[PDB]
Amino acid sequence: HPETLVKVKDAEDQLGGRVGYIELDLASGKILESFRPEERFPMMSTFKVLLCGAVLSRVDAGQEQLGRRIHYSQNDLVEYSPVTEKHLTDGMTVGELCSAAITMSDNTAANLLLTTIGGPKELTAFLHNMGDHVTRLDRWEPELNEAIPNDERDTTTPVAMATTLRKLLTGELLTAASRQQLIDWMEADKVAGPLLRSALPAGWFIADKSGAGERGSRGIIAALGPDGKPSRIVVIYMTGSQATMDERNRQIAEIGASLIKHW
Ligand SMILES: [Ca+2]
Repeated sequence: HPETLVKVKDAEDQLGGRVGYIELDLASGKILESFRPEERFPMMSTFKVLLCGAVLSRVDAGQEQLGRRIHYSQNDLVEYSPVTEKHLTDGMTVGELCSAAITMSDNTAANLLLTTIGGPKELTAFLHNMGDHVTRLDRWEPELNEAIPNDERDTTTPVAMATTLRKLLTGELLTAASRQQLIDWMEADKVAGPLLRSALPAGWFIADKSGAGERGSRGIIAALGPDGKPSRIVVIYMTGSQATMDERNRQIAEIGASLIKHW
């Protein structure tokens, strides 16, 4: 809707820097609206939905096991690890690790999962394998949220991310069981309050994952819809701004309020 596009362009002037936007029909895959659709933005924690996508994929192939118990040391714990910092002696399962990464953006969990598959380039090779020759993860947490200007490392484009998420959520890549699991994790997202969720009305469904970076980087990928079912995929990204994480949060919630108003 033209109005939401006007509000995205307004968000950019307000925040400074760059804002990327795309709205996609879940069933058709049709692009409804867009802004800087083919430009690169640092992925940030949003990549974790792609990681667990890769992981579930190996489970589906009988190569991985969600119940498999992984162990780690205190040197594995990097910044921000609400869950993993609790289970140093326990260990955690691939499942619980994926649950931590998506529902809590646990950075250490994400690192552990990355190891199970061989790291950044392996995740990228997964992306490349499924038709996404644009998205790329190069580093680990937390260096990947660095978002240096004009650095194509750990970046994606709105359209690239949006269509990849769609393939993961609805395609024939992942079994039904795994497609359900991945969206269950995203619906159980607990660290994305002041974004799309804060504009979402009662009755509406939302499965999402947010991200925060340096240099005012901020992002979110979501599957949302009314009537308790998802029907569109929304992807928002921003970086290069000096505005605080609130003025950024507020601009995302507003973009959200607008996509809902002109549904
Ligand atoms: Ca502008």
